[PDB]
Order: sequence, then C-alpha cells, then structure tokens
Amino acid sequence: EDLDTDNDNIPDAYEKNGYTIKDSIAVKWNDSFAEQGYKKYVSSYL
Amino acid sequence: LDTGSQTFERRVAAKEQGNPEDKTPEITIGEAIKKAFSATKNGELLYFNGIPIDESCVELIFDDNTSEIIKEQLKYLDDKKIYNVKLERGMNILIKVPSYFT
Ligand SMILES: [Ca+2]
Repeated sequence: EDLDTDNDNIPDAYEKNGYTIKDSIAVKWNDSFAEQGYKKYVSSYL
Repeated sequence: LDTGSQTFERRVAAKEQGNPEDKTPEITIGEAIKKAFSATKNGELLYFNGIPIDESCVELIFDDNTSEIIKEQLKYLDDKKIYNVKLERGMNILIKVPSYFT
C-alpha cells in the first residue's frame, strides 16, 4: 500500500517527488517519457 | 453548410495535438463532413439531400488559420484533396453550395 494523506488519489511519495497521469491513474515519474509528451507535476502532499 | 436557402451548423470533436492522453479518434475532413450532415456516399462522391457537396462541387471557405493548416498539410500529403486533411481542433470549414452546377 501507498500512503495518501490528503485523500486525493495521488500517493504522498508521488506528490513530493514527481508524477504524471496515465490512463487516469497517477504513475511515478520515469524520466524517459518526457518525449512521449508527458509532463511531470509536483504538488503539496498535505 | 450553406445550401443557399438554409444553413446547417455542426461541431465535430477533434483531438488535441500536444497531448498523449487525448484518445479522441482521428477522422479526415471528408469523413467528418459525411458524419456531421449524414450525407450519402455515391460510389466515390458525397451527396446531401439531392445536392452534390463533394470537394469539387462546392466552394470551401476557411479563416486564415484553417487555410494555412490545410495547405501545409497538403504539402506533406499525396493524393492531394482537401477532404483528406485531419480536422485539427479549431477549424472553421464553411461549405458553400453553388447556385448552378454542371
Ligand atoms: Ca495525495
């Protein structure tokens, strides 16, 4: 399981490190799909 | 579509370009004109109620941006028909049906 403190469907370790959205599910940011068009977001995990 | 006595306005959903998660299917201008007006397909040409609305049988009008897109995509295309451009989300296609036609 992954922790979600603010209850908004993005894990805590994703919001503080980097993530993107694939198929309407938040996935961890691997740097290699910046050329597929995918942008990397960060936000407040609280 | 302006047949001369009555007008038909439609919006057809087009895909956003710089977006990997936009799965809106791709259609050409000919297929979109066929769908939006339920035109019949006679062999190779596209007919409204009793009027020919194919690319040759009507005068097409665009704004500046749609015309520029259509031209720069006609360059990179063979079998150069305007009805083969790929309907890029913001086009302003205006079909005008002529008064007399042979
Ligand atoms: Ca969260």
